[PDB]
Amino acid sequence: ILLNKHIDA
Amino acid sequence: QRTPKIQVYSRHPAENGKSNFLNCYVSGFHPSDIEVDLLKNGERIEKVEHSDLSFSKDWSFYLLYYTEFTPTEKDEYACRVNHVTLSQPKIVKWDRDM
Amino acid sequence: GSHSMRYFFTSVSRPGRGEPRFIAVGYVDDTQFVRFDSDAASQRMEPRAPWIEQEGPEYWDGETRKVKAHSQTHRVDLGTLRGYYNQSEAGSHTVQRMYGCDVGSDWRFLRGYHQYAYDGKDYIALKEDLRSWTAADMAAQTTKHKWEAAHVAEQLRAYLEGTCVEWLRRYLENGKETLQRTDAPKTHMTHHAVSDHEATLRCWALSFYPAEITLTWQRDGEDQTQDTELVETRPAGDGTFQKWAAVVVPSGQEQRYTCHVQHEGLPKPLTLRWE
Ligand SMILES: [Cl-]
Ligand SMILES: [Cl-]
Ligand SMILES: [Cl-]
Ligand code: 3NI
Ligand code: 3NI
Ligand code: 3NI
Repeated sequence: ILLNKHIDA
Repeated sequence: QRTPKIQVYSRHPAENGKSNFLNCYVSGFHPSDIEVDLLKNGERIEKVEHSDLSFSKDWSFYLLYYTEFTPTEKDEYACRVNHVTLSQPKIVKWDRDM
Repeated sequence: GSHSMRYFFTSVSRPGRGEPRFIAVGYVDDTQFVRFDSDAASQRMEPRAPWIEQEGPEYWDGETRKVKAHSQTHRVDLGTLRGYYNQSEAGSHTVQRMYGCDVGSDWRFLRGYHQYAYDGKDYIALKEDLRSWTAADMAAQTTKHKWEAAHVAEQLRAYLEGTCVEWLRRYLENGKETLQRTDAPKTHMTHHAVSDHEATLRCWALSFYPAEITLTWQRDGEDQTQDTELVETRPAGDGTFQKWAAVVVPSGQEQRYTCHVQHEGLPKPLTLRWE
């Protein structure tokens, strides 16, 4: 199951 | 800019006259833009599928291109790869012993 | 034995026209189980293994929502990094991301990882403590300070030690028939005379799973280093893998040479010799 949120670089 | 490494091989040990699958495995390259053709007697095979792009720990990409084929005494098969790292398309002949 | 779940993301910008190409693949061990391709027709996270198709519509709606959001994050990042590195809008660039978790043979958490690369070089990665970041260069320390402020390593450590291992453990049981099956290598040796005094012995390992394998040549019971060739492990295309190792020997001396095959599917390693 994927991670729900990725913060921007 | 890393140059692609190429292996051309069959899925199963090859027997003339027996259906099989022709693989071209390209790995170690960057960037991901690549042209790969499977050739039968110098001509491009049309019904060629490929794997979904993935990469190794050094971030280099790999792809498998494949199609059904039937080895014969008489036909030659090859893989043809072009990449920005290559001056000209590289052709690797299928050798059933490799 | 031990097991892993991993996700791989590649995004490639298209300066000539449009938005980046985005490709995401998920693995349990060496089995691809989901995929997403921005140029495919479905625009959905798609199954690639029979045991994930059991999952209900809540699963596929959520995974589609997540991966499409990640595509947009990479799109934004491609623009941001183009500025950080003072590059023109004319060139194509690449972002790659991989993260996942390993469990031991008791299916308990072993380690987590989360790694990021720009144009094929390390950019930023979570350290094994899952608390600190390795920034490769000064652009990456700008990102690192931004992610410290936003509690990113916090959320990553929670997922990698919690959610990640929980869903890996769920997949391992739903997919038990394949995921917990080892396919030991089918091995044989071939002989290829290269003259009337020399020949290549080729030791083959076929149709094995997982991909991890060791093939080694011995001469008179001691490691043979010279005149050996070892190819990179390669997919068969049916979910299993192949590998071979070869050595050139004087004709008639083939019996001194033994190929040794180590693989999780073999209780004891295997020894082959040409007759
Ligand atoms: Cl024939
Ligand atoms: Cl299954
Ligand atoms: Cl022979
Ligand atoms: Ni040809
Ligand atoms: Ni373009
Ligand atoms: Ni933090």
